[PDB]
Amino acid sequence: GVFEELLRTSGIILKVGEGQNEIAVDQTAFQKKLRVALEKHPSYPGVVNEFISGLESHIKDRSQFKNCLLPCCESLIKLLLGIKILQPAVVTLLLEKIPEFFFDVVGTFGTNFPRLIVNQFKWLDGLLDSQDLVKKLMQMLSVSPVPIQHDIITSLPEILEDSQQNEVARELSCLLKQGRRLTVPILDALSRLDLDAELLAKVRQSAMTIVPSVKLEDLPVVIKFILHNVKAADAVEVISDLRKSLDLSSTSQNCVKLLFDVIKLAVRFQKDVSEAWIKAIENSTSVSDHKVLDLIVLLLIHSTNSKNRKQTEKVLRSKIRL
Amino acid sequence: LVDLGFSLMESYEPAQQACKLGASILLETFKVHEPIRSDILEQVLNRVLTKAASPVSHFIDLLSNIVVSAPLVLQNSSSRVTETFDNLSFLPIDTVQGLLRAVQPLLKVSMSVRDSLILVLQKAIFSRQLDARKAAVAGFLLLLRNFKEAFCLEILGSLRRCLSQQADVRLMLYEGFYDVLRRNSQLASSIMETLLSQIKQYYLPQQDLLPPLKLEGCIMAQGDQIFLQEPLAHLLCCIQHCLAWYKSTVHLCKGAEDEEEEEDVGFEQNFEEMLESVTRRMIKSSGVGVKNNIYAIQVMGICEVLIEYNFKIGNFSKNKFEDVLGLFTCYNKLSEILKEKAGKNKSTLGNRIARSFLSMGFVSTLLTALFRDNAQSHEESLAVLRSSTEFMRYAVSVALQKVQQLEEMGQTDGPDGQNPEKMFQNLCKITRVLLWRYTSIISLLCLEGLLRIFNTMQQLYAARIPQFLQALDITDGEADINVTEKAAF
Repeated sequence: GVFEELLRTSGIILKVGEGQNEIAVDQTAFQKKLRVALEKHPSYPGVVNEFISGLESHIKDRSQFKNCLLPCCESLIKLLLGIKILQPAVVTLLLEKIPEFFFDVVGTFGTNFPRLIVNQFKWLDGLLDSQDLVKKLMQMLSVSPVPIQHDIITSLPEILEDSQQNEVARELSCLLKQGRRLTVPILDALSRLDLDAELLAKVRQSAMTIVPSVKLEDLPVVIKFILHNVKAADAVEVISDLRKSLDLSSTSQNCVKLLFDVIKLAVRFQKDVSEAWIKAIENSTSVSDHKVLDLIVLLLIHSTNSKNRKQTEKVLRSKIRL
Repeated sequence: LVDLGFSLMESYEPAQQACKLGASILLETFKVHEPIRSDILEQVLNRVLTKAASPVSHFIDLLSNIVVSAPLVLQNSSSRVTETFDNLSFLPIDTVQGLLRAVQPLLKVSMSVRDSLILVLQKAIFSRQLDARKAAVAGFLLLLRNFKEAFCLEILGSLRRCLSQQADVRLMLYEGFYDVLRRNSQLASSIMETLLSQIKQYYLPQQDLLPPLKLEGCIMAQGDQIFLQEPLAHLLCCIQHCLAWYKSTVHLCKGAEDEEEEEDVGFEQNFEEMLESVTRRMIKSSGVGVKNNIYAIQVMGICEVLIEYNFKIGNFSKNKFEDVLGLFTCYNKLSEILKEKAGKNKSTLGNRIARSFLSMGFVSTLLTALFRDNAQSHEESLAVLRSSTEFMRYAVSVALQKVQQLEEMGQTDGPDGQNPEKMFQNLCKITRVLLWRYTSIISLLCLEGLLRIFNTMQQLYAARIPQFLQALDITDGEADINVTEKAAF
């Protein structure tokens, strides 16, 4: 194997066996040395393919995937994609690995190749194509399972470059306009892309539509996002809407409790949630809008944070006598 | 009582004595009667982890002492915390540190504390992630919890992307590079190369450039245009102690790895090359000030980090001493926007004008070798510079000021300069060597550090009056009366 000799003389020692391969050279050394002293190979415009084909001839046995994948500075993949002369040709040999490695029955034993093969890109500092990464990536999210979806949308904050934010968020908001396996993941990944002043209220109003038909547990998560950045003068209407949506309890011992949990964590942690979550039921059920949840909340606010004795009082008095 | 504590020993405001008392009621009540204090601790945590800035001192010390006196008081009861911990991303600049430190007792217990801490912080880094993600990344790293497949070198990378955010993130990643090193054993190549990239952008690469470096000639550490990048001196001061780090700083020789086979090449071959450079080239946003004392202050500290590099790089030989003479000529040349000096009078403040100095044993080595107490064979250079007489009796304000702060504000800033014993031993060596040439011969120096050595050796720390009171005694040092013969002598 001519590629094998080129590698071994390049220094990073053979990685044979299930054990982690050992490359005893300087890291910056091993990279600079190999990526210079390959350039004077005979077909200096024509060796790259003949070698990388050996690379794929080395990409067969899955354990070699691990020793390919595993840590050792970075990985022989995860640094070996630093030589810019290979710098645009590595991602293409790799990123197509995720489909055919997305077939078998994957469980709790560990070797989630779709974990590793897309966990390596994060934190990259020099990689050639700035757009083509996210480009191939989005359609790479085309038809995988729900697990592969959790993966590819999992590392979006770091592996994705910091260029096309509003465009990345553009694909995002409609990828999560109305869905089923994108309340946990895609509902979280909104924190990583520090989106602009524009698409924000779009994200916000796009929130409430999933919420009145949200899933079993994710009312905890949906709740955190609803009041997360809601703070501001533009909150109280946020509270009116939030009240109108949520509005009554069906089960969920842990569910009703945790809903009280989030409501209490926010009940004394944000700035104006005190004035608001009261005010939205505090003048705004002219007709039968008072409900269970909108009453039980009267005590949490009225005996949780000690500034609200006289506050919970006159509210309870009017809305009882009237 | 427990109500008396939580509602006096905070809110009470002698007045300082009153609060000091209230510590007793709350703490003692936590002491004796064993069933009724679990709600005491929960009153405390959220009394002092959600408020305005005054709640650092009283309640912060009280939480420190409570948890610290807590012999595993939460050591199987930590369920208020795991939802306290997330609240912290809006606290002030100083409070987030002390919260981390105080809980640092409890962190040693169980992965249910830590496996949730790491997450409720990590999420901060991908997004806005203010100093708090840093105070925390380093605190977990600069701790034994850092010990123990090692993928957390990831977050070790996460900083390395942080390294360009602002100035503040710059200064932070710097100031703790040392300690993170000093604990850190494997994680050496990374701190090395990471620095090399920050400094590979500094200086004209080819020799013969008119300025080896410029106020805008070193690239930067974090920013560099309108918000100083890593301060040129700072970017280098990290470079210096870290430079001492590979062999003799983090690893004394790194014989196994870091200095193994003259490893210096990687972490500092380019270093030492740049070293001899930044000296030899010493021939030759900031309107007036920031330009001078930060950009050309990178030269101020250029001679700062220089004095270390040269005059500890082997400074028996007369070459490096001639060089130090040069650099101080340059620094004194810089003293044009004002003037500056040494120390020669009472030191209940420090010295007359200044900023950061060299290291923390530097007042020691320089003050006790070229300030008297150093007669021997190779006295040539030590006379040559010894005949400075403007660049020694000005080079003592550095020691007079390191001391006139390093007990006026709690912990004086230099690498390995908080742990109170290593504040101590130096705190005494400076005093003896001040004496034996202010009691054996710009002249009131090693004995106008005396108002200062004393007031801030006794009032800001008393439990050691017997330990250090005898120490001034020539060659010795039982009590104020027991060592009264020493006290009378």
